[PDB]
Amino acid sequence: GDIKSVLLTAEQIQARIAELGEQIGNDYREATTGQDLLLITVLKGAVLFVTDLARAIPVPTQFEFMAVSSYVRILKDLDRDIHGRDVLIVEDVVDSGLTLSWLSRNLTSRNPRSLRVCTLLRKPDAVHANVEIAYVGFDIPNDFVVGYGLDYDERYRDLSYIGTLDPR
Amino acid sequence: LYPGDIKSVLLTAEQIQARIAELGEQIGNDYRELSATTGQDLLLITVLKGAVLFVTDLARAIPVPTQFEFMAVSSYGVVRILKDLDRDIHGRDVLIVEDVVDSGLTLSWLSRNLTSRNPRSLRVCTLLRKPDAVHANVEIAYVGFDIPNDFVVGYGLDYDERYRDLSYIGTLDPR
Amino acid sequence: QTAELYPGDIKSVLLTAEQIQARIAELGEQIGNDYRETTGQDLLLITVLKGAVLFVTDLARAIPVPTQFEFMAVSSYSGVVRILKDLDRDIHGRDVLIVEDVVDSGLTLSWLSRNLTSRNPRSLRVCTLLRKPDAVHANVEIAYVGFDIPNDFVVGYGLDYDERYRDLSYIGTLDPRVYQ
Amino acid sequence: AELYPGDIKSVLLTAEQIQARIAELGEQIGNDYRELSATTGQDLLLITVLKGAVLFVTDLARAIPVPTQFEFMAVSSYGVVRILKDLDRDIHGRDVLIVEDVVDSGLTLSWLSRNLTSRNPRSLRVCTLLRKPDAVNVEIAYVGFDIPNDFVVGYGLDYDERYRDLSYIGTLDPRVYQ
Ligand SMILES: Nc1nc2c(ncn2C[C@@H](COCCP(=O)(O)O)OCCP(=O)(O)O)c(=O)[nH]1
Ligand SMILES: Nc1nc2c(ncn2C[C@@H](COCCP(=O)(O)O)OCCP(=O)(O)O)c(=O)[nH]1
Ligand SMILES: Nc1nc2c(ncn2C[C@H](COCCP(=O)(O)O)OCCP(=O)(O)O)c(=O)[nH]1
Ligand SMILES: Nc1nc2c(ncn2C[C@H](COCCP(=O)(O)O)OCCP(=O)(O)O)c(=O)[nH]1
Ligand SMILES: [Mg+2]
Ligand SMILES: [Mg+2]
Ligand SMILES: [Mg+2]
Ligand SMILES: [Mg+2]
Ligand SMILES: [Mg+2]
Repeated sequence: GDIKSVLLTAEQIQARIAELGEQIGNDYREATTGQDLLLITVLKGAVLFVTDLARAIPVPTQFEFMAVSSYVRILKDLDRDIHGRDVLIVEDVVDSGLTLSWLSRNLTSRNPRSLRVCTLLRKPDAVHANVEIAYVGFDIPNDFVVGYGLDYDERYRDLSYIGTLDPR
Repeated sequence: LYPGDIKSVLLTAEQIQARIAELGEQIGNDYRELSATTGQDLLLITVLKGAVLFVTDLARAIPVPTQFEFMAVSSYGVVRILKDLDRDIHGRDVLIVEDVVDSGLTLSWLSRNLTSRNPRSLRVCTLLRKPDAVHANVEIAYVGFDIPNDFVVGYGLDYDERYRDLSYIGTLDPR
Repeated sequence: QTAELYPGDIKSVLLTAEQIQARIAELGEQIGNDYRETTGQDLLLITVLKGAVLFVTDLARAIPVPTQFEFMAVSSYSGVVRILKDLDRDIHGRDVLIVEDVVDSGLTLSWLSRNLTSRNPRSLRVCTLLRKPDAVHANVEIAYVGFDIPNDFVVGYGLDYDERYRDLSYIGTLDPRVYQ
Repeated sequence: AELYPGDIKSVLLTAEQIQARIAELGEQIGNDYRELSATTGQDLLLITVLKGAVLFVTDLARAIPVPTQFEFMAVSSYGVVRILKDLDRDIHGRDVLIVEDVVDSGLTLSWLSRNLTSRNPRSLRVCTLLRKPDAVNVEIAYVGFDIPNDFVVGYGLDYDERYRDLSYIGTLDPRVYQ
């Protein structure tokens, strides 16, 4: 056991995503454009979240993945052009907002019809900064959490729940 | 969700989740005390992006520590790598996670590509297996379902990049 | 047989090998003088695969100041394109020169110039070997132009048709019967 | 003039030594693939890994008196190689010539040769500009120069991504490594 405590249980998470699904599914239930809602996720923290979210949204949703390295270095771009598409960014953790800031700028330059953000977790300097997120799963404290996509050196991702890693 | 598009339902969400829980248990037993011996978690390798739905559910269903590795590919058995693995799988216990194995051509390339990286072991787990896979030559240790030779959609599987978000798997009607 | 690589495929030679290497030598001197300057970091040459590869090699050797190589790979989804291979390094605060083979519509250069400026380099200029008359419709300014050529489709010295004729030392108009 | 004044301690291979060797290699390669180009109907394929052999492949291709096509690969290390950019087309049944710049331990070539042969090309040979003593695993058909195990720069070869634009190959002044 390397988990200090369980922050968000698997039952809580699945219950919240079901709520997010309908909230999203009714902001996007009209179709008019003839094109499905596009979910864009950066590998690979929100992979667990986007697979559950897409199944929880009661409207047709399509998948788009991105792989980005650091020196803002694109290691795998979008498969198709998102021009005139309704795009929903699916993140796992928004803390400083730097990651979201870069991604949103990059996607907006591709000229989408709309662009909104859906993160599973939001830390407490993301609330002080008053970032603009359309959909927030949970408001968590500023402690390093793992599980449900989140990781520490590529581990604990397979956890059905979200717990806090013990500061050794 | 897709009115009139799905002709007949092949596999309900309930049945899919039940089989994966069974697969997870079986895989967990075979790789029991592998993290205690080697000191490294079981490595799940998945090709984007049809089996992403399946690998997320499977990883949670396996009672041993597992990690994720993704590959983005394209076609010219002839496969172009758009995004390679992030790490070196040398000496790692590797499980290939596929969505559907039909001709086995996709699998025969991936098996060869990964075995050239010299992993400690390499096995395959596919959710769906079609009858033509019997003519393939890559051994599959874990099979979710044996289905007939019909085009199915849902749970990751698609047709013109649609129906992926479906919670179940079903056949398609002339669309 | 003959010494000709593609007999009967070239309608007319637009530019010869020596004429090409002579202009590049001139461009090198011109570029070298502009970037003779003060920051410690070398001039950065950025070209997309794989038409201006032949050109950037000779150009970098023709420029009398230190030059570094950067390569990008892209693939159309017209003016919109995906990145198959990004820069290996961050060009922030770097003096960057876009090395292109042919500028016609300008759609290629327009996206690249806009993309490279979002990385915020110290300076960003464009050098193309060839320029067609349709390039005047674009809005991205070009500092160095080796040759202004007609609208006709040309090959050689990197330029291709179905991945052929790239290895030619000269540039010529492809015979119409090849692409018809 | 000198692009890097006071950085090169000595010249190993002058620009004309290199270009002269390339002409010899081009003629030699051209005659080996003389008759097996008009039979298949497809040109000779040059495959090169970025970025060290870019200068060498552009000069070599123009030195080969038969039609030659280009293919570039971008890689990274984690013998063990990560592909950043793969080949543009399928090389099944093609006549492939691997164009390298330097073969030392032979690990890089060992991976590439294995990777390309899995794509089932008709023929697969190797041409490197430079070869080091510890390259005595995978057969090399064409070698430009046999050089000592010292660290050299120029003509594609770099140190911290510099000195690639040199027309010659030489050794570096010890103060550069500071
Ligand atoms: N696992 C985990 N990762 C965390 C956490 N906080 C930030 N990160 C890093 C970052 C996500 O890191 C995932 C990158 P991967 O490990 O390569 O998939 O989230 C910061 C959001 P910000 O840019 O708006 O500040 C955390 O609590 N748990
Ligand atoms: N949606 C769907 N896709 C199918 C099916 N059969 C093969 N594929 C193609 C493929 C799975 O679908 C991948 C679609 P992509 O991710 O958009 O490229 O599996 C081929 C296995 P093989 O190489 O052994 O023949 C099917 O029944 N439904
Ligand atoms: N070989 C050849 N190619 C030409 C020509 N005109 C435009 N191109 C397309 C030229 C290269 O098109 C093929 C891409 P690659 O094979 O990777 O060089 O880029 C178009 C520039 P823009 O988007 O500003 O119009 C031509 O005359 N000959
Ligand atoms: N500058 C320089 N680089 C050298 C030298 N030897 C190997 N290299 C690196 C050479 C190429 O390394 C990649 C660097 P780059 O080609 O600049 O992207 O590896 C081949 C060695 P092996 O065949 O044993 O795998 C050398 O003497 N000088
Ligand atoms: Mg993330
Ligand atoms: Mg598959
Ligand atoms: Mg170009
Ligand atoms: Mg090399
Ligand atoms: Mg190097």
